[PDB]
Amino acid sequence: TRQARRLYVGNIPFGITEEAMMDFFNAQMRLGGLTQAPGNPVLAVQINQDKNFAFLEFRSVDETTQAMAFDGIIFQGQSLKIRRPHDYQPLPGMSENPSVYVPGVVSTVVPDSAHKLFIGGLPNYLNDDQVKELLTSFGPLKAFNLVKDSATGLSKDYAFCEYVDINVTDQAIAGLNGMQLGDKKLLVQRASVGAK
RNA sequence: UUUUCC
Repeated sequence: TRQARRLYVGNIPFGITEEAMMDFFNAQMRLGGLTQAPGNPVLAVQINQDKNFAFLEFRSVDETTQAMAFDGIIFQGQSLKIRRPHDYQPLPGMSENPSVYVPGVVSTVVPDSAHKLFIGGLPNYLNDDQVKELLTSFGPLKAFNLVKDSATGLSKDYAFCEYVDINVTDQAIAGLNGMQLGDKKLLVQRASVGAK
């Protein structure tokens, strides 16, 4: 069951320790009401600092599945990218999708879709949390990801998002498209317009 | 200025 008891966590804060990450996830699991017993659901964390990802190992298949609901949670300003291991395949009797919804957690999986938005020209000093806040001002988000350099972790100055209410899409465009900030000017438009 | 092991 081990492949079904581990998760990839990407975009982790620079310099974070394995025990700091374990404490964070154990606390979040209990605060969200996802822990299915006394004691810690997360048994171990293994971090690769050079490449900036971690793998979490859980005591339970079901608690592993519930933890998928934390995808996008902000940790020291960064959107944690929670994913299955690539060699995971659902088991018999187990369900692969989370039973729960953690309030305020915004998924990082933003599928191409009608009202998926592109936001370009962002100031380079804004982190995942601040950019998400910029967009949440117009309405609650269904999904969001700020694109970062895979080696340095620095922002690439563009993001994608999807609002819960499809009608907020045009309000966010009207509020943000063409806004000038120094050298740069925001481009905010449905991502299909400028995609390849 | 179209999301990264054992």
